[PDB]
Amino acid sequence: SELDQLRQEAEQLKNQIRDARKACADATLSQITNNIDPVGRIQMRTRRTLRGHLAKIYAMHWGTDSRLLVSASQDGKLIIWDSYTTNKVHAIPLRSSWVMTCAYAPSGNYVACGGLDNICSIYNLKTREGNVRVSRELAGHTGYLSCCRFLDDNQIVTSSGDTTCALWDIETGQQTTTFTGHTGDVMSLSLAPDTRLFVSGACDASAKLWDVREGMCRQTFTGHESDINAICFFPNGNAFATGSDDATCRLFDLRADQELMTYSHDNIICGITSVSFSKSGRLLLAGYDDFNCNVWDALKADRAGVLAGHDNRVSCLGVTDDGMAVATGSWDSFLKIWN
Amino acid sequence: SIAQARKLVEQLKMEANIDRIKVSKAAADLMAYCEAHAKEDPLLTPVPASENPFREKKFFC
Amino acid sequence: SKKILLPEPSIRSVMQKYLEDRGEVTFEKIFSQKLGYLLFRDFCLNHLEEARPLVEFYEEIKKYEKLETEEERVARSREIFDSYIMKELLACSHPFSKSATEHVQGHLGKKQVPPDLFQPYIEEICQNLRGDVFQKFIESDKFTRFCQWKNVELNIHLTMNDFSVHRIIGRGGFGEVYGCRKADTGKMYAMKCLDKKRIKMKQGETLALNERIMLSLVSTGDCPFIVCMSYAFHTPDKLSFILDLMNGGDLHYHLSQHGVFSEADMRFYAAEIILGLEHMHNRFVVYRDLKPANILLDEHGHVRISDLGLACDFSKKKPHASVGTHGYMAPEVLQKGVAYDSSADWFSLGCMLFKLLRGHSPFRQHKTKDKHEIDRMTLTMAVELPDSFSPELRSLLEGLLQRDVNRRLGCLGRGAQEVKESPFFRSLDWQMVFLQKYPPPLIPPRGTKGIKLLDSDQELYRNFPLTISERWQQEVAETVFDTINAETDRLEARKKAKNKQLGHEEDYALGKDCIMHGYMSKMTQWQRRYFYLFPNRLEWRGEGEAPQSLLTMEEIQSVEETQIKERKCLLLKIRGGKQFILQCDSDPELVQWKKELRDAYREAQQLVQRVPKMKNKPR
Ligand SMILES: [Mg+2]
Repeated sequence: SELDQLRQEAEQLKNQIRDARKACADATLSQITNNIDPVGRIQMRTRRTLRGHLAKIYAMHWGTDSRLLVSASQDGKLIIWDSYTTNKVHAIPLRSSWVMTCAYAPSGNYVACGGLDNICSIYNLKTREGNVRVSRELAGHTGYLSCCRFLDDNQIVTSSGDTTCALWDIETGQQTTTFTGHTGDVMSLSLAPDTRLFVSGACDASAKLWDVREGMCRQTFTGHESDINAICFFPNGNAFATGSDDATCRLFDLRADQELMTYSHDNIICGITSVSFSKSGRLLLAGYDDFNCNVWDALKADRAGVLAGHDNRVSCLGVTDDGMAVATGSWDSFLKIWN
Repeated sequence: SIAQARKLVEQLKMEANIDRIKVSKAAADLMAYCEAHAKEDPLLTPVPASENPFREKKFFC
Repeated sequence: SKKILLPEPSIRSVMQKYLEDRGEVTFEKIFSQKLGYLLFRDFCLNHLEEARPLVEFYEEIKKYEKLETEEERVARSREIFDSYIMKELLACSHPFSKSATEHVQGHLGKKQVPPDLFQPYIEEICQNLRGDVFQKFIESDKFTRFCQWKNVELNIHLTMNDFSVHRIIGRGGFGEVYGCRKADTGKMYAMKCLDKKRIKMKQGETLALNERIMLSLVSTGDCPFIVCMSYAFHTPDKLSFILDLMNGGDLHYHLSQHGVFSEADMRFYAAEIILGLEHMHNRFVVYRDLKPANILLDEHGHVRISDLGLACDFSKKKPHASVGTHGYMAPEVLQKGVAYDSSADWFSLGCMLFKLLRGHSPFRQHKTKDKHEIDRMTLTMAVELPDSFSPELRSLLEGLLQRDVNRRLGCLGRGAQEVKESPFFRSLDWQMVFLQKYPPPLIPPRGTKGIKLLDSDQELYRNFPLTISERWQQEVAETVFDTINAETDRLEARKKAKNKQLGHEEDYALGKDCIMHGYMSKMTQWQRRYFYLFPNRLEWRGEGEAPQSLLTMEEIQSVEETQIKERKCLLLKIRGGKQFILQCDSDPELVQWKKELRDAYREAQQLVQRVPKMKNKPR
């Protein structure tokens, strides 16, 4: 009776949402963008290969200086590279071999990583004794760390396979806020430019927009037919894109509260591991389990180019803040810098 | 369960109770943003190769 | 190159796990091993100040246990209850219990000074040695050193090359016996060789294999009165036992030279022989072939029981068949369907002691060769003990030759002890017999193949090699242990000093989740590398560098065993269809790497399969 009367209310609500969304869908982005020039053929080339990892690379994150980047690997290490010269700044061997993710703090003073240990682990990069050491192990997740991002030196958001995300106070080592709502493994998060909101993508095939300060889901985006493996804010923070096992990426606008476009191709059958926009937002670069990364005109949905260098999954990618360079990490064990 | 189905309904009420803009307006605001920042994006608007670290730049900090 | 080189300390990574899997890293299992004890006392006497006096006192109580006479023990009894004891009772946490003290004072105060007088202290010393102290031992490098030695132990593979053969000392059945020296240690030994072809020719394959197994059951405990085994091995054409060394010829030959012996002389041979039998019976073995030819003499004239080929385990099933030599078998042995136990030997002993005094078996009249007559006399004839025999001797021989097992000496419930307390042996202190302190009566002086070895025949000897742990440890203990210990201490400090010049690479195994590490060689082109195994991968390096290459546990489809040439290896079958082959420096090391690798890849493939970002997908 009560499980019925609420589930009957659940649809009438779900309807109101579909219908309000439909009320706004007066035109399509591809109709709106129809008149502007194409970007033409984007042919980027490998300008660096980064060697040192002895096994698959899982994650990478550029520093805000657009010069150094961290990479996380199956070989149990993090490596911080000087992309301009190819030199290693640091090689950090980890306590748990099972890292899946890594983050560089905006300051440059810190990096974070973790995985099947279920512990986001913070590393201090400029000690009083000039060494690289663990300043904090953040326990509390009951599932694997899938992704994490700093707001500042003392705050970080984590996504977990326990299906929760969380915001931490690093000094006290406690979850300030827990973000419950996903019903399957969360796999990525991305912070909005102003660190006020963030989005997460899960194995429930939905993305959720969270209010960081309050601790709640404001909007929930569907459309995908399979796990969302990656997520990313468009540079002005009014939209984001997703990467899925269903072989598509999608653009989602916050204030329209719905999908605006799909990026796909009959010839592309495999899943997307990673996503990022160019600086202006015009290009959406996505990494694939077919060894390539595809470069999409985010406004027209056309395919603009391809980065074809790796010999195994492209497993992660980032664009630099100055927009000069794309980094790709691969299961082949190398990173590559493109432009 | 009966807790967790009222939690859904309360959450759905939050999601319904936003107000929204036309997709026409949304798309236009994104399109306008890209055009404003096209000249600042090196992947669209290449910069001189002597200022590109990965092409021909020699001097650094 | 002929001496022992211990493996490097890093072997501990693999040996501790090996021993732990067998629950052999315990105070009891290590302390009771000779080399384990010597290393533990070194730790205690020299590196843990708070355990010194305990071990010192332990060793003082042991000296006391071995003192021969009651007058000596009365002396040490008090002598002991003075120096250390006053330190022990005024040292905190170190007082002995009153229960233990009272017990000791109750004997001591009544002038009672048995060897076990101080036993209650032994128990409490052990109580205080088995906790913190032992756990500190394990952490210490003296346990590293135990692992180093243990690994040598468990990797013994003998060949004729490991022994320097000197001279023949007995053409026997399936081959000959040599006097030799183990090159390793210099220990003097007998080598018994049995020709594999001859064994096949006389259908003598069960006899050799029974000798192997029986020596095995009997060679523990360090028996002075049995020719025991230390090692067993085999070449393509030989079987080899390495046995106690007896230069002195057998009692049958000496009886031949000397003529018959008196009572005084027969008594001495009898005493020693009886303790030998006590040793077997207590390990549930029945010798079955007691006769003078199976009694050997050492250079001083002390004796041991010899050919174990015909002996029998009676712990579970009892034997029943007629087995032995014809003037010397018990009635119950000769009788076809009738089972028997140790009973056989005590009757045998009767016949043998009779022979020593008279020249012939009691059931062999006027040199007869009807073995059916001899057997019949055994089963039916009362033994005619001569007038000149003393009443004591008659008592003993009537006892041993009693046709009824339920009436026979040594078969009435208390075994050897019944024989020992016979009035023939009234004069003997049997501790003194055991310690080989009575003077021997005789000091020895100075002196076809058209047959094929098939595939099947060798399969009878795959499980033939053996090493009796306590024999080897005692061999090492009493020869080269101390000098090789110091010598490798010398090397380790130098290698440490040479790594210091380099600016030592802080072990790459620490601070992570490394499961196990050590040397193995990959692939002729055998490339010795150092490997670290991690829960999700296996790395290796050459020297002076961090690992630059690896194999992930994801790639490993299976870890199986395989023989390359004649040395054994690990075959990893790898995802792309590639072999990866590892060779290990010792049997122990092969057993752990096989196990840990298997465990690591089975666990890793379970974990990855439920991580959506690590697992493989529809490509
Ligand atoms: Mg019988």
